[PDB]
This record gives sequence, C-alpha cells and structure tokens, in this order.
Amino acid sequence: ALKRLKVVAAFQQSGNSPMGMVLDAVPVIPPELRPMVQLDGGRFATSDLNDLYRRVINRNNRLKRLIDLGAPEIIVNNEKRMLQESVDALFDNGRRGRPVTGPGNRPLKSLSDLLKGKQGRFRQNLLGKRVDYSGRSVIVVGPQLKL
Amino acid sequence: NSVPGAPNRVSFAKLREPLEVPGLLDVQTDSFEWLIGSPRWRESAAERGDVNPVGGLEEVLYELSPIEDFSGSMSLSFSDPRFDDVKAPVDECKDKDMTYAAPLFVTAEFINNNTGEIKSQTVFMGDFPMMTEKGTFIINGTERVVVSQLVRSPGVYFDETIDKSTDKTLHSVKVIPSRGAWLEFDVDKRDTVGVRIDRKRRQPVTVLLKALGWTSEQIVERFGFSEIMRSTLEKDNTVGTDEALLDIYRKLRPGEPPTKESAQTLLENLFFKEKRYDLARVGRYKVNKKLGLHVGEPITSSTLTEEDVVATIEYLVRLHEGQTTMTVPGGVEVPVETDDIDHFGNRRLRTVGELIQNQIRVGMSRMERVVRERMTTQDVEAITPQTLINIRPVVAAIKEFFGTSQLSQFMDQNNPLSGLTHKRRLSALGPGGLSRERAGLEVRDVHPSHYGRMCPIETPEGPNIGLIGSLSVYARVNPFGFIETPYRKVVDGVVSDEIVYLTADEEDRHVVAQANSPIDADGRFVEPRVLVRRKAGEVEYVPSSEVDYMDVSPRQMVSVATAMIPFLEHDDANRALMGANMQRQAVPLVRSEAPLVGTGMELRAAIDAGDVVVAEESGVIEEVSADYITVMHDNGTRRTYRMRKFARSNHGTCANQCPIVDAGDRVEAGQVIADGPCTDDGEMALGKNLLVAIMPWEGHNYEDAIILSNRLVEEDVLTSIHIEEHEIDARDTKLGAEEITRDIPNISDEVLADLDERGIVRIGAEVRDGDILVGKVTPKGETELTPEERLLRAIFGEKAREVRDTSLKVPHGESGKVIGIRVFSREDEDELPAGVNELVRVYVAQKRKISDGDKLAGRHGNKGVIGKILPVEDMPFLADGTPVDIILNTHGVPRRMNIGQILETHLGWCAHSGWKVDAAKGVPDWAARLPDELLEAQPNAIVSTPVFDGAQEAELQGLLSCTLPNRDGDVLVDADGKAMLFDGRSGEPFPYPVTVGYMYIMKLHHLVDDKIHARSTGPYSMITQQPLGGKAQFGGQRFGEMECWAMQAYGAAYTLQELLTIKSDDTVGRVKVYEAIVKGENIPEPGIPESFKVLLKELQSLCLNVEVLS
Amino acid sequence: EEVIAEHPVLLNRAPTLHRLGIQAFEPMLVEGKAIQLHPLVCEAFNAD
Amino acid sequence: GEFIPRPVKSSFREGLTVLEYFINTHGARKGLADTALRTADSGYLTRRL
Amino acid sequence: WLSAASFQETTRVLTDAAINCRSDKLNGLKENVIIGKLIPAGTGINRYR
Amino acid sequence: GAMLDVNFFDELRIGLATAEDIRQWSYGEVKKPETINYRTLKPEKDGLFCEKIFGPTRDWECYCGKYKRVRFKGIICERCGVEVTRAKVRRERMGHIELAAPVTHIWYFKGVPSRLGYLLDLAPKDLEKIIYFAAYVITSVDEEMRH
RNA sequence: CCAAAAGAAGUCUUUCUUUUGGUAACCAGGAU
DNA sequence: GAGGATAAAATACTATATCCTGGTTAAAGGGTTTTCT
DNA sequence: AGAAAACCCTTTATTTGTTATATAGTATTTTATCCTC
Ligand SMILES: [Zn+2]
Repeated sequence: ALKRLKVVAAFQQSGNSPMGMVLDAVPVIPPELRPMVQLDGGRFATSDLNDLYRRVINRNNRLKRLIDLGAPEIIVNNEKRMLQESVDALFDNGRRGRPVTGPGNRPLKSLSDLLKGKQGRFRQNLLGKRVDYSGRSVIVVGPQLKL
Repeated sequence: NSVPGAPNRVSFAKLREPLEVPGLLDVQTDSFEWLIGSPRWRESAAERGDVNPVGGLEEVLYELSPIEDFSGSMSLSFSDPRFDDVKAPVDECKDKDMTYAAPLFVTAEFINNNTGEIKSQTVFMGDFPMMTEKGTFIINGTERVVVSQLVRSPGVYFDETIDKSTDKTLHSVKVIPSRGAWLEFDVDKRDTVGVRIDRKRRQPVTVLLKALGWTSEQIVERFGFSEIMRSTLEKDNTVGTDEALLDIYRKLRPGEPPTKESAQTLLENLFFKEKRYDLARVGRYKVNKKLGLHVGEPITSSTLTEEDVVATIEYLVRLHEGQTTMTVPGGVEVPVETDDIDHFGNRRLRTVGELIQNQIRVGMSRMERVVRERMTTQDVEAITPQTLINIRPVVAAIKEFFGTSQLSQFMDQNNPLSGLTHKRRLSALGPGGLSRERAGLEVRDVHPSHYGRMCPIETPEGPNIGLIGSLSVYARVNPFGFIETPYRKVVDGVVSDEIVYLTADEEDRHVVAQANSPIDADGRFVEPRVLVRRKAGEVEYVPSSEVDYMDVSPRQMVSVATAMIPFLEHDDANRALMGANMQRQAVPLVRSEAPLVGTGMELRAAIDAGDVVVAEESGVIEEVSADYITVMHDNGTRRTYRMRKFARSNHGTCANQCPIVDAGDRVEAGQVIADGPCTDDGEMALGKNLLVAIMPWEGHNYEDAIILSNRLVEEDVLTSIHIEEHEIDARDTKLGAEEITRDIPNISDEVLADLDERGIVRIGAEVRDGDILVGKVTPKGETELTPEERLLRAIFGEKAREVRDTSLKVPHGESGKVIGIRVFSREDEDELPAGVNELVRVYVAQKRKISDGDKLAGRHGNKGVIGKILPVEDMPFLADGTPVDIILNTHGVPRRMNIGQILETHLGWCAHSGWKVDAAKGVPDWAARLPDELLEAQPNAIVSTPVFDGAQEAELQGLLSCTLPNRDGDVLVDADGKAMLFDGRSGEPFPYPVTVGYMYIMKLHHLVDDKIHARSTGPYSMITQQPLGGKAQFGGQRFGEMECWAMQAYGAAYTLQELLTIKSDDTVGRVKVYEAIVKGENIPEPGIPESFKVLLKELQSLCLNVEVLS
Repeated sequence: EEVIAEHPVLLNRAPTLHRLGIQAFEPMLVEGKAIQLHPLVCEAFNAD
Repeated sequence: GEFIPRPVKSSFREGLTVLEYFINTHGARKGLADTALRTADSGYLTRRL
Repeated sequence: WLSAASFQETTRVLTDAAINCRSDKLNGLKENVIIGKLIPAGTGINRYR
Repeated sequence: GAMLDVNFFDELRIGLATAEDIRQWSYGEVKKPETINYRTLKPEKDGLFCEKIFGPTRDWECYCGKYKRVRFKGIICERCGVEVTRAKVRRERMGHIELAAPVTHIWYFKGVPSRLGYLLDLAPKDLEKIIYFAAYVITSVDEEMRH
C-alpha cells in the first residue's frame, strides 16, 4: 500500500487525469530534426526515425482500411496488436521483445535513445558543446617565457 | 648467419642454440592449408597425425551430409571439395580492387530411396578468398589480416567457492560444450547435489539419474560412499522413472501438457542427439582426459553419454568428500582436483582456419535448412541436386566474415615490423570471447603457464592491456589449438639434442631447467643445484639429477618485437613494454641505416615479414634498374622481379623497394635481392644512429623533452615521405548521367588551369587545400514541368543542362605533389561496382622533415617530443670540433629503471670508434670468455648482443678502456665513458665530463603537422546548430562537462555563458558578434541555445507536455 | 602582433580534474607548430 | 599477491636472468592494469561528487 | 527534474516527473547552464552583476 | 507563458499530454507513408515531409510556384495550401497521426515499477496479456440486477 | 556568407545594381 | 489439514574518464511493368 | 500477344520454436516452506 499510494496520490493531488497513459493520437517530430540529405549519386541518408514513423503509418492505414471493409474480430485484433507493437518500437525500441532492426541487423534508434546515456541529448549537447575560436596542438617547453 | 648473403654482424653470445627460429608466419599459413586441405598439410599430418587426415571443408561437408526428410524417402550428400586456379594474380587483384579468391566446386549426389535413381552434379559453391604467401587476404583491393582468438576450451570444469552464511566449501561443475546446452551440478549450503539443465532452477541429481533409467537401488549401489547422495535420494520425493521424466519436462517445457514419448525423446535430443549438441574433438578429448574414460579408442563421436554424466557426478561428490584420486570402472584413475580456467592447458587458440570453418558451418546450416524445406514443396522426379541448393547464404556468410568482424582487420603497414607483429597476435576479445569493458584483472595477468607461449612484455598499454598478446618465437599450435614449446630433454644428467614439444600440462608434470645453465661441453651441468620450474610455476633449487628438460635457448619467452631490444634484462618490464610497442610505430625514412648495436633478430624478422625481394632460385644477375631485376638461372630460364616504387601503405607511408645487387653479381637461393621500406641490406632498420649527450641543457630537455641538432634537418636524416589517396566515381542514378568533365558551372578559368583536357589534374602539379582534383557534375534534379521551359525542351529541343558540381577537392590541411592518377572506366570493360560508370584515384605525396613537437623514441621506452632544434654552432662539441646530434636529460634515466640505454650508448661508442684488445702478453682476464674475432674491430663495426645472452659489464668496461683514436692520436672518451665538452653557446668548457656515445633513435608516426588545428568560424551541424568536429571539415574544440565545472569553480559566469551560447549554437548571436567585432562595436547579449529547443521538441514528441512559464 | 597584445587566451588540458586545469595566459608569436608552455605550470596541468 | 620466496637476487646493473625477469613481470603487469582501470573510477566518483 | 534527468536514469526521472507534474524553478548551476543563463555564483549574482 | 522564448523564463513545467494537446500542437495530419519524390526531389503531399503541414522548403516559395516574392507573407496559397513564409519553420512545426485504435504508452506500462499496474492494481504479467490481446478483462459488472 | 554572368563609373581593376547557384549513425584503431 | 507470513531466488534495471582519425551505409524474394519480338 | 529483363514493395515471422564469458548494486516480484490455528 505504501508503494501503491505514491502514484495514486500523485494522480489525486493534481488536476491532471490518468487518461494520458492511453494514446489516441501520436505526435510527429519536425522534419528538420529527422532529416534525409542528398548524398551524391542519388543516395539518401535517412534519420532512422522515418522508418519507425513509416511502420506506424503503414500499420495504422491497414487497420483503418480493414475496419471499414468489414472483417472478423480475429483479424482486426491481430492488426490492432501489431499497431500496438509499432508504437512501442517508435517510443522505446527493444524494451519489450526483439528490437526492430534495419540494414545489417542493427537496431533502430527510437525516441528514448535520443535522451539516454553519454550519447544522449543532455550530456552530449546541453552540458558540453563544441565551440568557435578554438584550436589545439602539441605542447613543448617554454623556458624563456614569463609565468 | 644462415642466410647466403647476410652482413657480418659479430655476436657476444656465449651459448649455442640447438634449434633454429621457426618460420615466423607458420601459424597463419599452416592453419589455412589445413582448411583447404593442401597436399603439404597432408604430408605434415602424415608424419604425425596419419590416423585421421581431414581438412576443415571436408569435416563440414561430412558433418552436414546426408540431408534427409522425415519420411526418409530421399537424401542429399556432399563430397570432394575442389578448388580451381585463382582468378587473377595478387598484383592485379590489389591494383584493380578485386578480391583474391578461387572457385570452389563440390559433388552433390541426390538419391531417391524408393526408386534408386541417383543424380550427381558438380555444384559451384562460390568464390573462396585465398591466403597469399605472406599470411594476408586481399578483400576488395585492401590487404587484411585475420587474428587468432584465445577462447576457453570446451570440457568439464570443477571449482570451489566458499559460503558466507555457513563458511563451508561449495563445489560445482560446469559442462560447457561447443554449440550445445549447459548443465551444472553443484552442492548447496544444505548437503544436496543439484542440477541445472539448460538454465532452470536446481533439481536433485536423483531426478536426472532416474530419468536416465536408474533405479533407486543402482544409485545407492554405486553412489553409496557419500552422505550427500543418500541425503538427496531420501528427500528425493520422486519414485518411478516416468515421474522424473515428467518433472524434467515441467522444468524445461513451459506450459505444455507433459507426456511419456515427448519427455523420453526431448531429454535424449538435448544432450545425446548430436544435431543439437556437439563437443568437437577438443571437447571430447578434454572430457576423456579429465575423467580418464577412453584412453585407447580414437575420438569419433562428439555427443555426451551416460557414462560421462555419472562419472562427472561421482567426481564432484568425491571432490567434495576431500578425496585425492578416483578410478572409474573401465578407465584409468585420475587426480581429483579443481580447475584453473586461465591455464594455457584450458585456453585454446582459434586460428584463421577455425574461424572460417565456423562461418562456413553456419552458412551451410542455413543452406541445409533451405534445402530440406524445399525438398517438400517440389514434386519428385523433377528434383535435381541443382534445384535444391541455394548458394547465396554461404557466400553471404563469407562476405560478412571478411568485411565485418573484430578479428578480420586491416593489415598494419606502418612499417614492416608492424605487419609481422599483427600476424602473430592473440586477441582474447571477439565474437565468442570476453569484452574490453567487462574484463576483470584476473584475466589480464601473466599466468606462469605463459612461459614460452605468450610474451609477457609486448601488450597494449591502454584499456586493452592483458587482453591482446603475441606469440613467442619458438611456439607452435598443435592440432587441437593448444600452444607448444620445444624443450631439450636431459637423460640421466646428459643434456641431449632431442627436441620435444610440450603443451602446458605435460610441462606441468615434469621439471624444467633454464637455458643459461653451465653446460660443461659434454651436456653436463657444472654444479648439482640449478634453478628450475616446478609444478605450479614454483622456482626452486633441485639437485641436477631430477631435471627432465631444459629450454632450447633464452629468448624463448619473448616475441619478435621484444627480441630486438638490446640489453633487455637491464630494463624494467614497464619500460620494455613501451619500447616494444613503440617500435611498430616508427615511420620509414627516405634512407635507412642499420643499428650499430643490434641483437641478431633483425635479419630474420626482415626476411620473414616479406617486404624484401628474395631470390627464388640461384643464378646470375643480367639486368638491374630502379624498376626491376632480371636473374638468369643456371638452366636456361630467366626471371624478372618487378619493384614497388613509391607505393602507399594502409597507413599512408612510402613503400619503396630498391635493388642491392649489381649487373654481374651471382645470387643464391633465399638471398635478399632488393631492400624494402625499413631495411638496410636485408636487416630491419627503423631509425638512425645519433651521437648523444646525457646532460641537462638550459631547461629545454625538461620533463621528457628533447633537443636536436640542425644538422639532422639540413642533411635529411629524419625525413620521411607520406602519401595520400583520394577517390571519386561517376554513378548512373535514376536521373542518370553523372559526368567527369572540365565544364563545371560557376567556376572560372584560373581555378581550371591545373586540370587536363578531360577533368583530372595533371601529374606533377602542386596543390593546396580547396583545389579541385577531379572535375565532376551531376544532374541538378528538380525535373520540373514549367510550361514554356517544358514545351521548349520537348519539341523545340531546349536542353536540360541541369548540373550541380560535386567535384573532388583536396580537404583541409593537405597539399603536396600529384605523383599518380589511376582512372577506371566502363568503356574498357573494367570490373566496377554495380551502377558505377567511372572511377578515378589521385595520389598526393608530401616530404616531411623533423620539427619541434614531433615524437622520437629509443628501443628502451625513452620517448619524448622534440623541444628545440638548435643551430649546429651552439651545441656541446667534442675536443675535435664534433657537435652532438641529440641531448637527453639525466633525470629521466635513474628513476625509470631503463639503464639499458646507457649501456647501449657505451657499446655504440665502442662500435663507432672501433677497438683492439691488446693480447701482447696473454689475453686479459675480462676478455677470457669473450669470443674470438671480438678482440679487435674496425671503425663503424656492427655487433649484436642477444636479448638475454649479450655483453657483460666487465666486457663493456674492458672494451671502453681500449678504443681507437680518431684521426690524430686523441682519445675523446675515457675509460668511464665520459667526454669533456665545450659550451658552443658561451665557449667555456663544461666543468665535469659528460656521457657521450651513439644511440639508435626512431621517428614515431605522431607528427605535429597532423595535430595542429584552429578555427574562427566554419561549418555547423544540421539537427543541432553547433560546430562540426574534426580537422578535415573544420570543427571546434569540445568544451565538455569537466571544463564547465572548472569555470564554475573559478566563478567566471560570463565566460561560461558566452562559450555555450554565442560560440556554439546561438544562431543570431553568432552573426551579431561577428558583425560587432568587425565593426568595432560592443559584443551583444546572448540569446537561447538551439539545442534546448531541440530538446523541448523531442520531449514533446515523447508525448510530454513541456511548457515554459512566466 | 599589435592585436594580440594584452588579450588573454585560455589553455586547457584534458582531463580537467580540478580548477587549475584551465588557466589564462598572454599569447606571443613563436616559430613552429607546437604550443610553448611555461615549465612551472606542468604540476597544475599535470602535463609532461 | 603473496611473495615469491625465491627471491630475485640480481640488480638491473648486473642484469636479471630469464626466470627472475618472468617473476618480476608477474607484478609489473598487475601494477599497470591497476592504473588502467582506476583512471575511470576516479572520474565517475568525481562526477557523482 | 531537469538536473536529475541530466544526471542519471533519464527515462525514470522523466516519467515520474510527468506523473507528478513537477515544476522547475531554475535556481541551480546546471539548470542555468542548460538553458543558457548566467549561473547564480561568482560574478553572476545580483550583488556583483 | 512564452511560446518562442525570449529568456523571460520563471519556471519549466512537465506533465502528461492528452490527445487534445497533441492535436492542438499539430499543424496537420500525416496520413501517407511517403517521404520524397526521388525524381523531382520535392516532398510528397500528406507524407512525412509535406510542405503544407511542416512549412516551405524554400524561403517564400510555395509548392505550386504561384508565389515566390517576399512581399507575399502570412498568406496561404489557395491552390497548394502551403503557407508562404521562411523555411526555418520546419524546425518548429509538428504533425500528428490519428490512430484507428487506442494505444498505451510503454513508459507507464513496462518501466519497473509498472505505474499502470499500481494505478489499477494489476500484476504486470497479466497486464501484458490484456494490452497485447492475449486475454479478456471484465471492465464492468451489474451487482444488483445480478442478485 | 561565397561563386558565376550582365550593366554603369573610375582606376587600368575597385565600388553600385539585377539573375542563378548554393549531414549523421555504427564498427574499428590509436594517444595522454 | 489449511492458510498466512516470512526467507529465498529470481528477474529487471542502472552505471563504468577525456580526446583524435578511418572505413561503410542492405539483401532477397515476390509481383509487376515495360519493351522487344 | 507473349516472353524477358528491369522496377516497386516488404521485411529480417516469431512456433505445439535457430543463441550461454561480468560484476556490483538495488529493487520488485514470485515461490516454497515453515509456523500457527
Ligand atoms: Zn502556391
């Protein structure tokens, strides 16, 4: 009861509702933050979020078309389960089951991966940055210099 | 010494070695010819393992075949692997970016078991990359090396772990197979013997024993000597074999209805049906040896057996009981003891052949899966062996191995020694081995079983220390993957010349003496007491009658790179590790010089690395030139050797080869006929001999810094050539028609002057950063139907002329001459990657002199960057006017325990000046055991001090006392080895004598010109608007977390705020501050970084309502 | 040489374990490609 | 970590023999690995503090 | 929640902060560094600024 | 509070977002799994890079080419629907995907401790059954009509 | 912020105007 | 004999210094479309 | 009008099943067994 009461009190005190746990719409990140750029030779470099968004869109369109067309409950539930699994991969790839893999059998970088670890947004970009008006070289001894 | 034209390098060695150093590239080459099954390996195994000669491919094809369906009405079998000749020579493959490989054919036979109609065919199995005669592979033009992997052998391992709660010994056993399922038996704090099949909760051993068909009477009959087993049986609670099977099924099969047939079959499938469980031959051998089951029968079969399991359980319970030895019915007795998993008797080597065999094995498993699935979806009598086989997974596995792996690496070609060191490397990290971030300190240690098998010195200095090692000089790998070392057996106190190779366990049983022991010219030790190595590596003093073996020589525990350090035993291991590791970073120089004081390993290491040209057959030289040598053999035939001139290596160094023979000389087989990058007449020459002083000088050689003479720059002593490679290709594209041409949009003619008539720059033209090397334009895309333009294009005929110049420009911080241009083309039916029309490659070369900040080094780990380069007039000079070349600080020598450099300096002076021991009336006592023809030497004599048997201190002192005058009868260096120097800057003599001599120093590949970088403003990133990173783009230096803590500690808030806003990612602040600076105004106030807004958008994309309040 | 007069420059060595891993000096031009450092700051920077 | 009871009896001026050099490397490499692995723990502790 | 999210366990800190609807007052050194404002220490406090 | 931020911050608030906020941030609805037309190299419509949803790819240039001049501003072309403005807006504008079935957020289901399994008092093992269509759940019962 | 083309003035080569054109993640290897 | 409460074990998640450079970026199969004969 | 060689899409499926070098720390669910009524 002590463990349970933490979340129940959290949802009780605030005006916010717990219904935000179950999603009915998904937001899409602006294109400039998931860019595809023209590499020479008619080759593009996707941002690896476009694949995860495309899977969600494909599954959602298929389920949407299978409902209006009429179908048994088995098939509709199967499509819903796969749609549920697609959004899980979009938000956190590999937290439940086998990670969705791209070319070369390498797991894709989900939204949660952009924030965690030494290579996340925080530590990599907010707390430490690359800067202008800088340089580096090898140091030697300067016995003739003043302090 | 045993090379037909080697230089005369006189040695100080007192001992004589019975055994010659083996071929130093035998590991790779003898591991690959076993894989392909060459006749050479067949003969080698015949004079050894004639009982069962089979290659790796034949083993894979025998374990795979036959492939049968469930009904058993048809089968497919493979046999007789066969290779054709290589598709092209080595040089063509390297030049044209082709993989060096040979076709592979197998004979597949299909049999229908109800019609008897047999159908055989020759099936092409792909192109198989082949190893060259130097131990390398050539994949996609580049030269690669497969590294040998140190793994844990499969077998049974017993270990004891104390218990915290009860302070009781808790023994255990792990049966680790090759590609199978584990099962562990253990004794818990309560006296019971458990089991963990596969990876489940503990169950009593009685359950497994009953499931194997053992009555409660037989168990208590054989396992009746222990209280633990009776206690477990009594509290078993399980009666009847079927009940035990059902319980095991419950534990292993989750949520399935237990039955009798399924439980009966699955247990035997997991461990006894050999399709899901293998031990290999090494695992079977190890299990039989540890338990002593089948000493006589040959190893055929790789599955477990009930005998093995019951023997393992009995061994475990008797080990817990505190027994000493155990005999198993039907097998000889064995000692009952726990195992050490870091013992080189338990660690085996997966060589280059084993790894490729494993990859072929997984490929064949996939192929057979496809074959047996396809055997049921095709109608019979239309099936032919060619319609079942799908070769694509097999060739895919090979590509994956040779392109993507931690053991298949780019050959190290910094200098010739680097590649030889790379080919003799044993790395414990790979797929199937431990990890750099998850390795403790007990696996990084030097176990006493490494003696003679893995060098304890040469290992990486970083976080890889202990996880990567190198093979010793005399070691070889036996058929099971265990390393061996030759030993000279002594029979009844007589040191014989019978060499026997012993692996770590046999070396454990016996008692081994030392190589540098006093043999009395008749194979008899002078005294009875000699240092030896006892069972657990213990060193003691045994009377010289128990000794069984002796080392074939000193220098048996060292590797190739560590055997080239003179006076190694005078240097502590810490600095010798660095001295060995820094010899493979030396860069080839324009002209090479062999050391005055070497060790005798240079010639062998130079001839075995393969960078020299060696006469294949004896004969007389007919024509010599800088490009080739033509030899006329004794019988009609002639051979022309072509040379590599100014060729780039994998690391951007020069790879010259120049002849060392004249037009009339006669050469012999195996004689060096042309030098290489870092060779001087066939011997390794990594550095130069410099005259050195060991004084502190005005604080410029302060804290490991160095002072150089300006003569070394004027006379090009430490100059090197560095070559660069630039590539571009023309590709079709969906729009089509990429073109290499001079007609580039928006480019003037002044920046199109060096280009020749069809794009590429001209050979000989010097370039700077930003210059165009290959002119190229691609379609601008944006194919747009604008009415007037499109109607003009269609019928009127207006051309597209959509172009976007993607030209090849020389990147930032690069320049030099253009030495070569290699252009490929589809018009000449050259083999290019699919979709590519043209491919051009441009080589740019620089010549770099030595300068302040460049890194130098000796062979004893005395590194340091160059602090100053003084003019030749202000340097300490000898009484005859000779300036010193280098000045080293005194404070670094005595504290680091590398006194070998001082002795090298003394012997280098003696060798440079030349000596003569005066045997006017009797040889001096210090020169009594000195070899003959060392009593006198000419100036600039080359000598050698082997690594552990060289020049004594008394001999060095005596040689210093007698050394020749220079031109007039003036001896500049006295008996102590010190000279009186003059101060070339003030003029007065230094008050006390200084140590002078000749040291052999190397130029390391850590030059400043690649290290210096600066930036005011430049390119920025895309997602976040921060500056890029790296010199080749431009990039800024990183201001990390620690540097932010430092500035917060100082209290400087404004410096920190500007560094993170208007220097990194404040998109308007950047332009405003630049404008303010150039216009002389005040720097404005920062805004908000862009990375924070990117963070907010990502948080919102994760369905979080992040909002900033006011 | 006139512009760089009395304009401090920040020098830093990694890892910056403590505060004195960053210090400000007054630049002067030298021949070469290596930064010249005073001998009496190496203990603070921990720079051999 | 327990002492070898031999012990090494030569100085580096005289030169160690093969066995003495081996048993000395035993502890030399332990010392090197210690530093190699503490260099990261120090930084992690400083980051938490 | 910003400083704790940037320290360790970003996902857990973010999910429980979202569930509690936490509000950040931006009073620390790290929180002002992240958003690009003058740290409240040394030369950045009101007495001297 | 602030929207585009001028550094007058007093607080930073985090909280759960509902569907009404997700489709309030949105500038459009992504409903086609297309990214870019490889030939014309221009973003497709209703895709992941649509210019009507996320904004112009070129400064003051609509999709159909009717408007190309700075003088036009803040107006939406009546033909292509692309709003004539600066291309920098593609770093700021979000879309959304309208799912055909409700989907849970994996952060509040998987992460230990499970927070949905504390809010509802359900063990994670059987909550995974409910949300992945592996069992039914009784959501309501009439307990007097029953009697 | 740069390149190319055209027009005007002067200088014998700069200024003004118009148009077009304008990166990441993995794995590996090193250094202190 | 049955139920509950407490040890036990078993899984689940989290962390492990800084900096630099170099090589690659999908295959494979099904169905279809378009051009050539 | 039919055949062959080049596009466009999908997906790495997830069984009554193709995957075994870390340790150290804490926290949360089983679970097994013991104690009580
Ligand atoms: Zn428009």
